[PDB]
Amino acid sequence: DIQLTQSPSTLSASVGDRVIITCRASQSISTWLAWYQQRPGQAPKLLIYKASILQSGVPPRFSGSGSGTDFTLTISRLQPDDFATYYCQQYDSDSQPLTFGGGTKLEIKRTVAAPSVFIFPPSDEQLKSGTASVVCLLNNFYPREAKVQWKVDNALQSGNSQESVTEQDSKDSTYSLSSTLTLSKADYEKHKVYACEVTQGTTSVTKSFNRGE
Amino acid sequence: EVQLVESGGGLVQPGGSLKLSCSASGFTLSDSAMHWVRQASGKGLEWVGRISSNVNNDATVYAASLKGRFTISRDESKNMAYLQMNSLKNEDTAVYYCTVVPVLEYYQYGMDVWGQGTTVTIFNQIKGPSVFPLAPSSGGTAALGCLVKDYFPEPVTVSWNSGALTSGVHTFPAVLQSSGLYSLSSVVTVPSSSLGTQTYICNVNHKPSNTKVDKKVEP
Amino acid sequence: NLCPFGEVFNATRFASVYAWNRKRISNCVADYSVLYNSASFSTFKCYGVSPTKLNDLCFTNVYADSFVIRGDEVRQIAPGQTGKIADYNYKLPDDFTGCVIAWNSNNLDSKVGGNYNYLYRLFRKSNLKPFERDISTEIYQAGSTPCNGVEGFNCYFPLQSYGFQPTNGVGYQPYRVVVLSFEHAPATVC
Ligand SMILES: *[C@@H]1O[C@H](CO)[C@@H](O)[C@H](O)[C@H]1NC(C)=O
Repeated sequence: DIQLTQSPSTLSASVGDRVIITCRASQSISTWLAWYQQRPGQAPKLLIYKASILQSGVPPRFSGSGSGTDFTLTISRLQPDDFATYYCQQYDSDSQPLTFGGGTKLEIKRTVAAPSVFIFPPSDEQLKSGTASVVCLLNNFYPREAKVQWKVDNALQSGNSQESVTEQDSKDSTYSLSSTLTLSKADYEKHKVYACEVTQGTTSVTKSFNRGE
Repeated sequence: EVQLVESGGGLVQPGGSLKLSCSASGFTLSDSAMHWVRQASGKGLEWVGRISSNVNNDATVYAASLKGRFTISRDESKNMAYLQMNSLKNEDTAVYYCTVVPVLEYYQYGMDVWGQGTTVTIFNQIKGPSVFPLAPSSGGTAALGCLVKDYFPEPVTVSWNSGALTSGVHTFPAVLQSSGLYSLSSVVTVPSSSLGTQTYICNVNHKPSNTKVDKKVEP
Repeated sequence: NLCPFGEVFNATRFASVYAWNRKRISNCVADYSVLYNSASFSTFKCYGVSPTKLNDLCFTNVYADSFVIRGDEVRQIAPGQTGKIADYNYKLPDDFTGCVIAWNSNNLDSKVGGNYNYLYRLFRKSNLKPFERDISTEIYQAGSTPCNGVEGFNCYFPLQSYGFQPTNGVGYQPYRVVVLSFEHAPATVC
């Protein structure tokens, strides 16, 4: 079998910059390599075939090269519609399996944006079921990298929280993150102060609320 | 006007069976080779198998990971291609694509015709979602939403005011909790002056359980 | 390693002209020109490389295309000419470096009432670019009125199935055509 490794897994760039994407193979495949692009919730388009020749209809800004084990996909000029995920595939024989790459998610670069932080106490409806859920919302921030921590009565909590992050917005290009802290109702009524701390670089913002208020 | 339509996906108990059908329109599927490609939620493309042309006697090759559970067939009378699956398990929960690409058959020029995909979901139990309100936190703008907890299997769709409110809405991807059920959040940012006047309703739909929940988020 | 030439020349079931077959040749030592002695091929014309010193050369890569034409279209498998076969089904570049082979298959691809399993494209909106395959069975729009997918007045099916009875002249007889194109790379084919 032959495994394809794409480097890097993800990178960021603005509009109109040259970007390289490398796809390395285990065994030498000669020139049987193809390139794909996949927009969210969409079927992949074929972009490059045989590692060098362009498909009919795709703009000339795309360019591919390589032979043997080293292959490259190049965008001479980035454009808003080319910001999606890319995959490399090898043909290499009519009798042995065919494989895809890990993918290369191409995202935009924008200005640093601070998140609007909100904290959400568990609803009285959920408390009657016996479980409390405290939610933390991080709205419209950039870069995606952030440190979210949970404090209960000024005690650092660990292992009882799950994080979800939205895909990058198509309008203002920012990210949104949710942090859900789950604990038993008996534990929720045992403590008073619940806080959510977000650390981005040299700044850390903490939103909190008092139980029963 | 060359199209590829697939069907047959749905809920499947682990270890069961399912058959998919990729119907060709505008051209004869028997002349070119047909490829089956699957992709899990948020994951990468995974090549499944390939059927050859009728001339090449319909050669079948499958991936090593799919040992003895997958079989590709076709029907020249109906101009359709088939995908057989046995011994199903969670690796197979993915979106399956039928595609006809003539270049991977070592030709020179061709066309990349693809299908729309058919979601195959493997479930052990069916559980409906519980919807709790995220009470507004109120300044100029406030944040409110709905928490969708303890449902299985995927997916759920959240709308606000039956689709009327869409600006400033962020519905997060589901997270698999330790209990094995999925959890999800959906939030919207609205002006704080409209909190007492405008009503806010979230609409959660869970097709596998045929459940639809409408929650009124109020201070 | 011997080459699987019998998988292409001696294949059981053969492709049409609008949907010509394809087979890639690599990683083998190939016995060219030994086929030249066999009496079945009525045409063995080669271009650029003489058909006698084929064994004394090696090429980075080889392409084989197999299909079935009729009679007076064997001269159409060549560079630099026009016609229904050349312009709508299979086109050859002017700078062609390879060979063209065709032989009679009277007892295989022909039946008394007619073998209607072999097709060819007779309608097309543009010419066939060199080395291109057309598979679209979409209805050709011959007039100003849109076809809208129903075939009728000024709306004709693009393909026509070869009539092909063995009792007709050999100008209509089966002629299975095998085309080899010769192009870094490993030892490749020798
Ligand atoms: C096809 O079969 C005949 C009879 O065995 C044989 O002589 C010929 O070499 C075969 N064709 C090829 C290309 O080997």
